[PDB]
Amino acid sequence: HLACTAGIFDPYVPPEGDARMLTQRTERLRKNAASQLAIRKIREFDANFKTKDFPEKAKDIFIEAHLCLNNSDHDRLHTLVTEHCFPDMVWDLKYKTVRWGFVESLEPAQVVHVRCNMYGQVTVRLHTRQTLAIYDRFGRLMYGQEDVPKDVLEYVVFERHLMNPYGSWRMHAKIVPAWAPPKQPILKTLMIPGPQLKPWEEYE
Amino acid sequence: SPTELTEMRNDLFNREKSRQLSLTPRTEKIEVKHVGKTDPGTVFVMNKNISTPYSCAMHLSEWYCSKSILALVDGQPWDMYKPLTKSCEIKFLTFKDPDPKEVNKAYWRSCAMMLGCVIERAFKDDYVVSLVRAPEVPVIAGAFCYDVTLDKRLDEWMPTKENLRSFTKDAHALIYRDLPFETLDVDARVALEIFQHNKYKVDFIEEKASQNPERIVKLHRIGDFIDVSEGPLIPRTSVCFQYEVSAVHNLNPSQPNLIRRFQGLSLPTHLRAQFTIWDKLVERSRKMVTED
Amino acid sequence: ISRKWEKKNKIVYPPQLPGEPRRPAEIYHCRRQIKYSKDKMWYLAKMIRGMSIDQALAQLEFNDKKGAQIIKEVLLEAQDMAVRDHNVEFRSNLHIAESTSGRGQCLKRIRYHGRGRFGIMEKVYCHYFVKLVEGPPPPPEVPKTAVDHAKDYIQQLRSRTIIHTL
Amino acid sequence: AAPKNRRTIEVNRCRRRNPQKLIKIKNNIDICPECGHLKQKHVLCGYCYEKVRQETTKIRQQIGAQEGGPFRAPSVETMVLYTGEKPSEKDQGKRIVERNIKRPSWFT
Amino acid sequence: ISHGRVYRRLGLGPESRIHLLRNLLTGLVRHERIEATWARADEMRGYAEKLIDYGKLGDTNERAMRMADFWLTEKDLIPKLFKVLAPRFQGQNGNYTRMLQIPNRKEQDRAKMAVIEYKGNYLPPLPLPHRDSNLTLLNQLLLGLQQDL
Ligand SMILES: [Zn+2]
Repeated sequence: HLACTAGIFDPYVPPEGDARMLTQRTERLRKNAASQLAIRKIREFDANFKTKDFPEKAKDIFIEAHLCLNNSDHDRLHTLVTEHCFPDMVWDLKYKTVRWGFVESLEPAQVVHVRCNMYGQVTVRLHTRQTLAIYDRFGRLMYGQEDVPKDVLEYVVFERHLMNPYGSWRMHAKIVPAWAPPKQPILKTLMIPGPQLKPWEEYE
Repeated sequence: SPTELTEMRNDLFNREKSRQLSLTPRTEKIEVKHVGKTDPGTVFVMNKNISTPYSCAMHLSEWYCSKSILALVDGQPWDMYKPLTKSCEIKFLTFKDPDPKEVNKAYWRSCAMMLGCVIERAFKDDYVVSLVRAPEVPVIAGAFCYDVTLDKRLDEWMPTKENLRSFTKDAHALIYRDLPFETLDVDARVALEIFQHNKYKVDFIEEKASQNPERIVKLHRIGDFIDVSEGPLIPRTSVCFQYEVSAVHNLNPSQPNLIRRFQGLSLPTHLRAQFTIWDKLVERSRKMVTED
Repeated sequence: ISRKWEKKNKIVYPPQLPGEPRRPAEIYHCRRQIKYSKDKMWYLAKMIRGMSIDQALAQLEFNDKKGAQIIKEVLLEAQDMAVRDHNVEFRSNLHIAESTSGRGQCLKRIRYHGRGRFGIMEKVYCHYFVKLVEGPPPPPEVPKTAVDHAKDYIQQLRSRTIIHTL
Repeated sequence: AAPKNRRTIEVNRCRRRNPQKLIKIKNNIDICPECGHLKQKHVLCGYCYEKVRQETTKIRQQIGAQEGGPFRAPSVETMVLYTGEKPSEKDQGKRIVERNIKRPSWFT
Repeated sequence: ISHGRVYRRLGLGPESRIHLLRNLLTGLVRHERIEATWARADEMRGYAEKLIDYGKLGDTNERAMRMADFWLTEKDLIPKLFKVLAPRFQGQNGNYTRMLQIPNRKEQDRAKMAVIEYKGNYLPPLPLPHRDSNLTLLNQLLLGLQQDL
């Protein structure tokens, strides 16, 4: 049984300078031709789905999901996110302790584009400052700063199974814009191994 | 008192270190590819201005750390402990290289600097001793030479055989203490202040500043002792295994001050010598060495 | 059968506080089933105790015993996971904190003889335990000098208390 | 004659842990400059010797095919030539072995 | 009790030692490079050197022909000794054979291994040890002493 589908039905293309930017909201109205028919499909099963008010509900799930990581609330996190999202979030955090906090959001969240036997997928735009610090099994710090805020802009996709009566909005994936800055480097150092050769072979 | 000079000299060395550290914010990753003959092509991502060649040797194996005395960064000789600066190609130099002439000079310079440290602390604080310079002589000469100027009160004093043995004991204690060689590149203006009292050191600092376009000069510190260096020095004092103060020769035209050139020989742990061979080398190292 | 050595690798320490030194890494590795005598293997374990990772590996490469080859293989596996999973930066910065061998489940058979006699045949198996601590081997102990011995003897005499007296 | 009593582990432990019975460390370990691998001071390198021994078999395999029969050892001197190398006048009157590979750097 | 002994005890008897040495000598001549146990290789090194002298003596020598036939089971080698090995070593006065230590066999017996080869052969050069260069610091110090002397 699958309650989510990997990938995005229609990939929204973020425009450079959107962070600087009413305005963008009108662009959705201009682009409602592509998305409003999709919005109707979510509305048909729900009828309370509005692009203006959806981000608040989605934002709570996104923030809550990250909070579960601090407490390792795997059971809670499963409900918050779809099955596709969960493996990425927690697999690499095994035997690690992370302190995550949410600073005030820089800009209000707004729905960006939606494209759904029926899995409604809604793209949301979020810019928020957060704090991250990950430590080793021994407690040694390996990544992030305990009390320094980092401003991150990302687009988050939630997915709900419209057909199922029990279907609910769960985070499915995050769309990363190319203009987004690179992630912070790790504290530890890595080594790129040299070419491996047999005794007969010689270095080149 | 000489102790007062060391205290202030040490502070300026410490403050300069802090300024350079503060100058670099955060850890910047630099891709350094290994161009050394052995294990070529390995690329390490290291922290800029923090990571040193010794860290890379630790990454590979303990053999590299023990056998690596110097590093060739982009074809340039770098100290094993000098923090890296940028992405580059690194190769490790050992005492058994086919052409150790570059390696020999660094050992030659370090031994001369170590000898200078012994002279200043060998005498009692009552006496006044000023170091003039470390003459550069070829290894073929058979001894490394350090020039020092004594006070008029010592014009009639010459070291005896027991006194020479005492100097080796002080030098041997330094080797046993195993003090790593600190390295700082400092501008002439700050260096002149650090060595303002010793007029002879002032001119030597000026010469190095004159050669390079900037005023940056190479300063090396062994614990409290600090001195200028013509080039790269040994990472630690423990490298030397045999050490001897062969003889001291007083320069004839030494009216304003008594300029003495001290002769010594040293051998690294990697290259030990037979007792008979060492005795002959010491005998051959007791002859005045001129600069040609 | 007990496999607590593996569980020692699953221990997770609490997050280190700001006022705490960087915790040295500890790695426990073992091979539970080895067709080798524990007593014979112990000889190898005893010598390598306290030595560096590189020095122990170098000695094993030139060792004639079969167990030594097994020990080197065990050492290499432990080192690989240490960098892969325990965030070890420098491979050379490892030393042998502990090395010991234990008994393993054996097999029992009857040893026939040509003259109607029989014997007890056993297929011996053993376990091998090693703990690796990141960093160079600790400096060796310095034997006490004569002066140190005399000072303690005088100190011991002073420390003496009168027995069975008011 | 059988033991009069069981030998205590403590007595047994001392016997096996006596320095004479313990395994001794070796200080003759050396490095191979050619391969960068370990070797003993009185023992040759093996990583490079692996190339030499295998190359000998390859050269010998070429020799065996050329001879084509047992008891065919030539009465004249033999030489080995690799691709890109042409026989010289001095090579006249000598068995010539042709190797498809180029002249190895180590081999001269 | 091996004081004053000048002969190794190999094979199942003195005749076997000669036959085993004969087999080793025949194999070495055919291939010019053979790997064997150090003890056996050392014993056979002297025999190989003397054989080259017999080849140098000349083909017409009746004793050499008898010696060559006995030691070399394969008769195709007899022309080779007089026409290949002997001409090659004419300039040399000795030291025709080079014997070096090889890492011990990892065959559960840890036998001491050595390689014996004929010098001047066409086989690839063995990895011989190279002495330290005079450019080393210690040698340079000795060079200064030499110049002074
Ligand atoms: Zn090699």
